[PDB]
Amino acid sequence: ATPTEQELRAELTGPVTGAGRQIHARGVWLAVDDPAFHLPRQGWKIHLSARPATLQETIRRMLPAVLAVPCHFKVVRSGRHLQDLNSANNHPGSIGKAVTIYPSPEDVAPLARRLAEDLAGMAGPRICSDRRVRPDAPVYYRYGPFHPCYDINDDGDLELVVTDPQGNTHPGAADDSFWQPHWSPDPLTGATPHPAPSDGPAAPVLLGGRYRVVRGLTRNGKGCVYRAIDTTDNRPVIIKEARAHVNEDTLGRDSRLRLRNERYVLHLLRDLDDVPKVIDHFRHEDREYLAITDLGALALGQDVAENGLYVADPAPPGRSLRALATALLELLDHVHRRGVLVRDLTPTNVVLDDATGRPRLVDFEISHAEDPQLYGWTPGYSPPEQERDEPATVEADYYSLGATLFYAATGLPPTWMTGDPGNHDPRRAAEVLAGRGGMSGTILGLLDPDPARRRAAADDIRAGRFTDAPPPPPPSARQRARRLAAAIAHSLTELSRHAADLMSGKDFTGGLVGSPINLYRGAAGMGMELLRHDEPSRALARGLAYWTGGFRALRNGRPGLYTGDTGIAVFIAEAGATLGDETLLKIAEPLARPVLSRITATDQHTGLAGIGTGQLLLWRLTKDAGRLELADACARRLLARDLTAELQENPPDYADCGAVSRTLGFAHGLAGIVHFLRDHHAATGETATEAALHKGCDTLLEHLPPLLEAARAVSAKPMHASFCQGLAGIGAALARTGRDLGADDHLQAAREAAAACLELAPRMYALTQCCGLAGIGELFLDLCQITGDRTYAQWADRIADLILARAGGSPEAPVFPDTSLHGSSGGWSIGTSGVVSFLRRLGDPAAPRLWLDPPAGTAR
Amino acid sequence: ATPTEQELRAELTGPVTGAGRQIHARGVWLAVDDPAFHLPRQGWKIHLSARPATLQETIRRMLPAVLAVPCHFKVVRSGRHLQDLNSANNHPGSIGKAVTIYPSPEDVAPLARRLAEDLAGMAGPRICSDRRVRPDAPVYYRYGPFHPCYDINDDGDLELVVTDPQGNTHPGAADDSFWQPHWSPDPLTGATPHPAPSDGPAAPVLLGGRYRVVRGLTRNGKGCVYRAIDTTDNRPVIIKEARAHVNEDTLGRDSRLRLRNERYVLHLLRDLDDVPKVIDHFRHEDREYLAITDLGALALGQDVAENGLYVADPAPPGRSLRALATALLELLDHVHRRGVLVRDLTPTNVVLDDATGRPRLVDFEISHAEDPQLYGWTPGYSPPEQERDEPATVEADYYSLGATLFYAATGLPPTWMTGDPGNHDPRRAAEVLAGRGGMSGTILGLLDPDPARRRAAADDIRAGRFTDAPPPPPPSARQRARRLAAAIAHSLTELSRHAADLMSGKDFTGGLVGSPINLYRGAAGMGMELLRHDEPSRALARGLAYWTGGFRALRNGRPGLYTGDTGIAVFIAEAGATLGDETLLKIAEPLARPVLSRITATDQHTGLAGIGTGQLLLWRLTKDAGRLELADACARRLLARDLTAELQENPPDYADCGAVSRTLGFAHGLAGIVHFLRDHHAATGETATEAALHKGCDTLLEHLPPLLEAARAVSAKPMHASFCQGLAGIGAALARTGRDLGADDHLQAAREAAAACLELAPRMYALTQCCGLAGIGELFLDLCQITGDRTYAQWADRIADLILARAGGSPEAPVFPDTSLHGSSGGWSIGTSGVVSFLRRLGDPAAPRLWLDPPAGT
Amino acid sequence: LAAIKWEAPAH
Amino acid sequence: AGATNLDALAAIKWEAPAHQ
Ligand SMILES: Nc1ncnc2c1ncn2[C@@H]1O[C@H](COP(=O)(O)OP(=O)(O)NP(=O)(O)O)[C@@H](O)[C@H]1O
Ligand SMILES: Nc1ncnc2c1ncn2[C@@H]1O[C@H](COP(=O)(O)OP(=O)(O)NP(=O)(O)O)[C@@H](O)[C@H]1O
Ligand SMILES: [Mg+2]
Ligand SMILES: [Mg+2]
Repeated sequence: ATPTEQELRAELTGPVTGAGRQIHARGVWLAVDDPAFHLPRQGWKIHLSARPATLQETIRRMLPAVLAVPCHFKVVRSGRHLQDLNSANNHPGSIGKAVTIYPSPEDVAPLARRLAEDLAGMAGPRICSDRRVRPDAPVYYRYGPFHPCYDINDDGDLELVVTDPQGNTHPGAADDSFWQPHWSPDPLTGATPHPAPSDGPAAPVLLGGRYRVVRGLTRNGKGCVYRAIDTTDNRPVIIKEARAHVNEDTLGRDSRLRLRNERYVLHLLRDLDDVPKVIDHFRHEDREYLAITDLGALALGQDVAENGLYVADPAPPGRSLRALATALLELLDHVHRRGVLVRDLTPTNVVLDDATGRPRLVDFEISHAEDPQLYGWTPGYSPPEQERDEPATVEADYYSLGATLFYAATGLPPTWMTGDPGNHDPRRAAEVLAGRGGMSGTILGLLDPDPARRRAAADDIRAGRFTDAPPPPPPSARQRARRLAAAIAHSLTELSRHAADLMSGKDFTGGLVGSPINLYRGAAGMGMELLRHDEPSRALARGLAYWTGGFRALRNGRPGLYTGDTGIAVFIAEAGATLGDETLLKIAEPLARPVLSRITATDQHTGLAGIGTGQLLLWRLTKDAGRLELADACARRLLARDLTAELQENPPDYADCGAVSRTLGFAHGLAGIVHFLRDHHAATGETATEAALHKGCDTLLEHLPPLLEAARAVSAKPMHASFCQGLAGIGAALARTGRDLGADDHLQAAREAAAACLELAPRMYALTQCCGLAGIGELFLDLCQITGDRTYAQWADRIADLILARAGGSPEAPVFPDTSLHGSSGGWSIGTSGVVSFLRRLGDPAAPRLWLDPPAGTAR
Repeated sequence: ATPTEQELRAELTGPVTGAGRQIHARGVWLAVDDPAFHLPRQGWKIHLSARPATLQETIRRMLPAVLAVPCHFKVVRSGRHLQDLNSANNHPGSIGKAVTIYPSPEDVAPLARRLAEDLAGMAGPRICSDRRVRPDAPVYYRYGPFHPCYDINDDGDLELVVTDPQGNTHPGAADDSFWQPHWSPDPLTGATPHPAPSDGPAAPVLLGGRYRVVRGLTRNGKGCVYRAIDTTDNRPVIIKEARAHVNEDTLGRDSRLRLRNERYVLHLLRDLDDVPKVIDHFRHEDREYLAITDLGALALGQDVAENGLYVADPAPPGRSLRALATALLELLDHVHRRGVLVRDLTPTNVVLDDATGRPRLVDFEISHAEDPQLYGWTPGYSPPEQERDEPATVEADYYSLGATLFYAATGLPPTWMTGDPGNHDPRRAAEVLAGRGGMSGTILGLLDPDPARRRAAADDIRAGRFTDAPPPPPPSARQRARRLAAAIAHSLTELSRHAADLMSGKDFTGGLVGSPINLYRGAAGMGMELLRHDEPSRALARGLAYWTGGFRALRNGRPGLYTGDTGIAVFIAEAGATLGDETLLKIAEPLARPVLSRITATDQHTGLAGIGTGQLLLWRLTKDAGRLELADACARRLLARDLTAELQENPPDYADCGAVSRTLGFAHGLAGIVHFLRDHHAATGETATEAALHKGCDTLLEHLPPLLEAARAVSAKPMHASFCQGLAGIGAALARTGRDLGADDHLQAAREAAAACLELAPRMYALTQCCGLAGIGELFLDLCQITGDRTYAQWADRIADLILARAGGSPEAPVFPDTSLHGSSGGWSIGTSGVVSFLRRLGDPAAPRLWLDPPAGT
Repeated sequence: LAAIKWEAPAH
Repeated sequence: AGATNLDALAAIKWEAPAHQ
């Protein structure tokens, strides 16, 4: 049926006035409120699952029970709304929560049972976040908040929480997992959380079903597909999962039927050796499972990550791009000849052989056999025609092959952003794929928007006549500088937009999302950068400063510099100062003044080190003796326990996803502490801090060479060069300890780190300050400032060329993507604000680096 | 006797570093923090009471136990801090809270019992707001918040609260009595019984002397004074209470010692029948009580309230200022003959008799007997010397008498602002007093700075006929306009000050915080007023607007226009519009959009009527159709009910002035509803609203005559003329209805209302828009603009002069009292911004009244 | 000053 | 519709596993 607001409204407006509970809709809900029922702030709520046609029938079936008691409740706006809400794509844990019912605690226990028996036989998804009453009915229940209350986490972000009897917040958040609280019971059946042993040995119990053992392998949504072992064979198997009524089409085709389409296509491809075999298909209760064969250990995504790029003609044996193209199109030709379209050939759906490393196709979820056609596409890799569910064509497959080869040749996907008309411009891909891989023009033709050109390129491929096309640089700065100017202009307007969206409250919509104030994500960093610009941007900065000052008032917070209050105070004070606004200075005066004996954290991101640096920035701003006093307290409390943290990682193994950062990095490791103690020694010249400075710098140099060799490996990853986590942060710290302590050793270490970063640049995923190109370029032009080499200037220019070549919306309107890749945001560390910071200093190298160098003249 | 902060700091820092805890000092507390203890957000805390003399040893016996178990605790910073704290003039709810301890629930009851025995026999101010462990020890405990969590109340104000297992807020009122949470058990008893059991009692009483208290004549300060029936004699009497160690003087002098001072002074005045006589003096535990003959009901203050003023001798029988003056002075001289200086001779200490010889004095607590005098002074009536605690003087008493008169003759006390040098300037008093009363010059002589003049004027009274002085005349007009300019300028900069204090959080401390955002008192009103001025003030308004947008995000609200979000949205939107700021408009775009399916109030202040007026303002600003739709919803919801039938059913039930407001007045009753309905009909012109308007306007004109009867009467209470509750609001609604409906009888109602107001203006207890002169003058220039008269212009200018002459501070740098006579604030309805709105419109007649009229620029 | 009268009383 | 799920069996499914 997929009904609209009107049908649901009618069926409601009936009985609703029968008990006189006036109705209204907000966001996505249509809610009715009993006047005799006072809705509490949290408790046990009832979720009814359903789907469109079952939604209309569900409304009708449920009214009898719900109006029999005093309670409040909300209903979904429409079946299109319930379709998005039942799609895995956006929120995986809020699928099936079609109707929510809030009654009084005693009333819950019976009401749930009555609703069950009266909805017995109604069908809908399973709500993973709730317990269920009976397996014949679509009735579930949870403990959670009824009003959207938020408390702040150690990250600085705002989280939905429920409150315990001692007033302590608890993320009542729906984590696709139900947890009952210790204080209240469980209205239908009393219960408790943890077993008799307390802080004693624990052994989690996980096991397979009929005759398959499992091992993870996918995040969320339609189905957690699993790697497995076949006990009656002990062969390795792969198990695809489908959850009933998830991803239900406008024709009533749900994920299970996608799985059946996949089984059917696999049967139609039964005689191909590079396609999975279907072994078994079984359902359990309400979950369908398709058991196919294991076809290699690594996808192309993972393989290009850990085994390097696919390069022109020769290069290492496995890594020949032309070999890859030929094999892929041979296989694709086989599939097409069998009357099947892949529709979704992407680096994650090609598995290379464990021995020969030859491509094999998997995931035929949306593949085409007969002409009903399944909707579905993969951002950036699927052609736009597929975004607009147009008739599948062979040339669609050719396009996605071109994109898969693009990734194999560069290690990142073709830039695609939600809502950007430029998404599929081939010149845009040209700028990133800078002639590399040998064949380039051929793969650019595979991505050409004219389908005939894709056919011609695939012809080139089958013939063996590949096209090797190159890219050109930028006119002796004049046009490069014109491009930078326009980049900054449009980014500024985009920032006005993001700032308005922040202060108007839009993104607060997300349950469990965002930090509106701090430096890392919120207004503080945004406005700090906005200050360095024209009078409109400075007006927006003053606005953001007052906004943050008020928002911070009378709510709980954290003391961090990147997560918390110290950065907020630095921003507000700095804005007051440069604007000449004494009331902003008054507002900042009481802000970042923590206990410090409570803070156990010692890193730049959230504790002591970053707090100390921020307090020194404030002192240099305000000549406030309390601020220097706090910075000195930071150094003093940081020298107490150096030894233990070095030697506390023995059971965790190497891979160093956490270890490289949490031990050495600037954000979380001792590079930032080195940076702070250097700052403090400059400010004061204390004799004790100097010793620790030498100790930490020496240990940094001690451990650096392995990291440098790691970054220069094929196996190397962006993490290695990042400012937050890897080499860029360490280099930025050492560039300054050298200078200030007159150490040649330190500056040389910085130079080597800088160069490793230079080589990792193009492979970097994000463009942002914490995780991407801007942090690198910042180290580069830092070194420029310290050691007028001007070769570092050229390096930074390369970084900027990359950043710009990875923007959307063409040059006149760049818009730079988030850590989310597909959209932009205005945050500083993870978004466009920091990118602007870098692009700004590129023309003002004398200006200090933000949050690392102190305020200065000719730099505002 | 009183330790230093360093003696305390030594005593503490010793052991505290022994358990690894760290000291940090904030406010008036020295807080020691155990790093291994995680402080929950609410629960059972323990208070220890002590005195400067005993705080040092209290810490001593305390540290063992507190440092044994994991917990957090705070100690008052020094001995002078504890003196402030045990004085009732400071925080009456925080007397005795010398040491506060936050431990783990598991450890509360034990930790409490131990400390109790470990103290024991030590003495301190009992804590009414807590329960008590043992009646020989100074240990107490209560359930309250440990961190300032603030929720919004129906007034728009913020109050501390704790949260129940269902997440519901509950004011953890520390001031009020002890409070039992229904969800947690008393750690010591082990049960959970509430005290709402026996609130039914008509009385309980049963004093130590077996005295039956019936009602209490105030509870403020160290002690509470009660009305007693008596059981032996069964003749009515007054009983004053003293609480131990509350108000400890620097010499160790207690409230009980002050009560014994009273007993002694009364003993010395036994032969006079105009003194209460001692009758009884008893105690039990550490609460003391003194019982004296009841002289009468209604004090002089109340007398000038419920009856009238005292005027020139040929006046009503009760009313003779010279009679009151001379009677007071004969009684006073009798008292002087015995020494015994009164020191607190104030309208509240003169109780009137049914006889012609009315004046009688009833409280000589801080009176003179021996040379070690007691400190204490009542603002405005006491002389400056007494604030500085100069030795007891007969001339000081003459000053206080000259102020008691002055009040009797003007109905209000002399303007006196904490921190104001001008405080006792006698010519400033001359302005408030325009020569009304017989002994005008004598009243001013008793208030002179030189005690010789006071002595001479008292002797002049005694000698026979009194000095009759004419007003200080204003010989200038243009210079008055200069004074107006000065007032506005200085109030603007003073606003800047209040705004800075607001946004930096300075005043957020307290178990109740005034709304920092809304129109009535928070930012919205401040900024709305600041918008009408020049660019420094417009800039501050922009800052306030963004600050409000930020503060408002992700916290509780209320939909109000005056208390809540609708006025907030009006302000943010208007600031965006005038400043040319589009992001302010985007910040306002989603703000005031409540469900009207809830909202059970019909009211300009917090209900459908005010929501509607505000949404019409928003609409006219933003041209947003949802805003008009919300106005329509408000009107439809109003029309669905038949309030007027219930008015015509039972009209004058529970009739007193306060009752008038809830029915007819603009703030809470029909006048504001009518204002909204007229606005809706103006916006749309639908028939249903015009019918409703006619019904309501008629229902108003029907009941106006009795209200005008009371407003012209002897009693003449101020609430009758106030804008929020009485004639200024009704008249302001009807000026506009009679304008837009071309109904001249409406205009006539407004004119007569304005007249009544103008008669009550001088006696009004405030300069502010809600409860004082500002609303009156606002009505006056309403009528000027509507009815090109200009006689209303003169009326408004008069009100302006009255506000000015009752202002604090200098002439070129004035500050205005708020609802609390010795204080200044930026609240619009209750403070300085509203005063500014009026003083501004006085110079721009054809400019709109804020919130009452729509805006128009070009 | 001096003196006070103590009678058992009620709470 | 010869592509059917096949007999329902008793499922032991409890929680998430691994991290890939
Ligand atoms: N036959 C196979 N051999 C080897 N690896 C496989 C095989 N099937 C799946 N995989 C791996 O496990 C993942 C399974 O997910 P996949 O089959 O692509 O469906 P999916 O994750 O749901 N993508 P989609 O169907 O578009 O939502 C793939 O990304 C591969 O990494
Ligand atoms: N005999 C009495 N007859 C009538 N009222 C009395 C009598 N004795 C006391 N009062 C009351 O005393 C009040 C004036 O203050 P009082 O109750 O004496 O204590 P107080 O306010 O604490 N004086 P002070 O300590 O100087 O501030 C008036 O409101 C009277 O009602
Ligand atoms: Mg896949
Ligand atoms: Mg008194």
